[PDB]
Amino acid sequence: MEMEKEFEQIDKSGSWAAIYQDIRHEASDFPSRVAKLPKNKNRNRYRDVSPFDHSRIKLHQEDNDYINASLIKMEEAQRSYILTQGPLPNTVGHFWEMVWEQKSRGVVMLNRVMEKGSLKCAQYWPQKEEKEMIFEDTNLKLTLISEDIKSYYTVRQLELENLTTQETREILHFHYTTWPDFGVPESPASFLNFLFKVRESGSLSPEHGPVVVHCSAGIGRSGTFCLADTCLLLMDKRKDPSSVDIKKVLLEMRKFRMGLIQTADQLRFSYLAVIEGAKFIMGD
Repeated sequence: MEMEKEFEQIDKSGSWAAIYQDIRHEASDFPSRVAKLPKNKNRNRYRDVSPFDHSRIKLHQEDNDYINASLIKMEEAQRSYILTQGPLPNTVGHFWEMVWEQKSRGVVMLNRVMEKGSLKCAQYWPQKEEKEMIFEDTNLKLTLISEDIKSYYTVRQLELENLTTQETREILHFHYTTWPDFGVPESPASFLNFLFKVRESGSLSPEHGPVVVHCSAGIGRSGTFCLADTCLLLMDKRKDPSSVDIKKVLLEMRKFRMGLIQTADQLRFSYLAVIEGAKFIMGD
């Protein structure tokens, strides 16, 4: 069923809460035993948001390999993503260790450091060229190279140096700065423009490791980003674009991380973004 007609149908009958609860009922439940070990309590932001064991990213260290991060591998679309929580004061070094070890080119941030008067993640990148950051627990150096501030997003060029080997790499930081404190955006236009800027940079392409994407918990806004991207790619690849089923794609992604899409409003917004984005995919 053409999702656009599915959309109007749900909207007129006002059944978004019902659709969304069906997804919650059918979603996968896999163990998350490592996340719940006592030694990892200060590595998790939220008690009820944990990576599954089978898909968690492991840090390359013998001490403690745990980070709250998951590999979402989309086989038909040929895209992979790492979804993670916003870094905590005690996990900023782990976060950049993961970026290094997984060979990522881009980091996608969908939250502000402060929202609703409370801290939603650490200030984990440098704000001035001449004031670099050193992460002593993981032996990395991070320098701000340049910053481009636009009305709806900011893009930063960063240098990450492995101090053990003196190798350096360029990382791109894509920061969507205008998601509202409550609810979802009224129009998907600026979010889609942002997605296309990330695509154009190469950060989603198979010559690099998976993009790292986060918000505060790494499931709501972060789930909207990867769901929209994958659905649009499938519409490009298939003979019949109307065959793409957003609810089925979301359930496939929920095999790899729990809780993706946190509200019925985020589900509706994801439909809207794919419907409006398709009016470029199909050739306009």
